[PDB]
Amino acid sequence: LTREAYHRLTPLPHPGGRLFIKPGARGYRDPVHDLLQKTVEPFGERALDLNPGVGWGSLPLEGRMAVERLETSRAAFRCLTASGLQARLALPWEAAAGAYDLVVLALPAGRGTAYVQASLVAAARALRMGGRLYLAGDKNKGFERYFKEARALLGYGVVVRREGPYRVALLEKEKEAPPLPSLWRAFSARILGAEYTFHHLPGVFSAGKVDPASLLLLEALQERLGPEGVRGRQVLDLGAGYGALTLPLARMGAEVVGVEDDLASVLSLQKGLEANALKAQALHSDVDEALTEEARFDIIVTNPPFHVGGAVILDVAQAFVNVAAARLRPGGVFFLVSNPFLKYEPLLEEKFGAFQTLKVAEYKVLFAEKRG
Ligand SMILES: C[S@@+](CC[C@H](N)C(=O)[O-])C[C@H]1O[C@@H](n2cnc3c(N)ncnc32)[C@H](O)[C@@H]1O
Repeated sequence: LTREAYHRLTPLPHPGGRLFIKPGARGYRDPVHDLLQKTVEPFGERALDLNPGVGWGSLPLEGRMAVERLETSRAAFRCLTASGLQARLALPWEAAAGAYDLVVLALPAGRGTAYVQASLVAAARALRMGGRLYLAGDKNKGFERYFKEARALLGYGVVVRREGPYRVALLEKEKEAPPLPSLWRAFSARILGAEYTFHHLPGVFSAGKVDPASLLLLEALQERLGPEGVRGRQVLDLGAGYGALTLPLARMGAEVVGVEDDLASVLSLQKGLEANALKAQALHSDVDEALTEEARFDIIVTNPPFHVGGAVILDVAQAFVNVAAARLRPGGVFFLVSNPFLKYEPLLEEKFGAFQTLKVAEYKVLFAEKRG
């Protein structure tokens, strides 16, 4: 994929309408959301979708009742917006208590247990007494555990649809919901001789510790540019997360712009910056979507998303590289770290013309310079 291709929103047909989708946006051709779309039906007047994606799972409700959609992914939010579907940039747990009759929730299993449980409690709290919840999942990805946990929270609940390993359950709130568990976490770490206290919400990458790959990148960057090498320089951190790379670079004096697609991660970065008396731009953005057309940088760094145990570079990761090459000023430098299995070398060679390997250990740190 090219740049325009990655950022393009494409409308796909369905009976009675169209729905916009794009690379990097979850929700389409997803068995769980698909089963939901075949199962959900109206109940009451106010519905809430706590894991919208492109909005296919709860689409049957559109036009038949009021539907609120709390979306955390910017890529997905762009699609919902283009589709004309009511949606808010919001975390699942920001949902108003007891203000809904129906909640639709495709289990966000990929985000981890904490995120899932926060979403389950948010659903229980969002519903009025007697409210209904459609919970969908994969038996191979925790459905049974979470369904049982949802029953414990609400009371009544039974499976109402099955397809292969995919399931949809319907539950009713018969008991008062518990308060929201504390969701903020914080941990201290020493990076390149300095101390930092990172703060993060559920679902962030590498929760509770600085990822070894991120550390490797920073060590390689300092070795190549020096401890003052980024002072006063404009830096773009692709997929900033809670700031493993962002905070140290800001502390080193760089003018950093972090772009992150996940809202929970964006808020984590913002709290971290504040807590460490550091300043940087923490943008909620689908890759470089939030930037001006003219924005350019002196240094770009990234620890791109990846599939555990996979050997294929993800669409978003490829876009990170393409954007890096396009956003760097001539003479500017790009640092990328990844597991040994990913074939980034030919990609960098193609996009930059040449590249270098700065480190080869548990992870490999690749480097490239922008040619004018
Ligand atoms: C492997 S993590 C690393 C995060 C952080 N830089 C670190 O080193 O700990 C990759 C980051 O890319 C973010 N991401 C995924 N898709 C994205 C997208 N389309 N645009 C921007 N960021 C994205 C993920 O949410 C995650 O925060």
